[PDB]
Amino acid sequence: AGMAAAAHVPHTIYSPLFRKFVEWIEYLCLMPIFPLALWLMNVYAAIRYR
Amino acid sequence: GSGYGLGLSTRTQVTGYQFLARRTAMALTRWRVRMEIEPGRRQTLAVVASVSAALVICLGALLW
Repeated sequence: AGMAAAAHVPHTIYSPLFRKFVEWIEYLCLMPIFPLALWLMNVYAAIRYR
Repeated sequence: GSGYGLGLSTRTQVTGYQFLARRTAMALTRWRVRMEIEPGRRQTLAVVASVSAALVICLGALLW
């Protein structure tokens, strides 16, 4: 799927509303990392059962 | 050049594009572009209001 996209994306046109949408995917990905890492470390359960 | 690829874009350009689209969508159905009143948006917000009202009842039920 990557090779397909690498070959087609450089020669097509996209309207501003989609370009603005692909940008926000990055920020939506960064935000959940910390809340999830602490869950995996059991921090929320440890404190609630201090 | 020519706007190829996925380059970044300004918020002024986003509404700019979205305006040309609404005007063209009106041309296909009403065959005119004077647009004294814009029924396209008014009809769309009524759907968004219905979807939002449905989700609010779910939060109420979930909270219960």
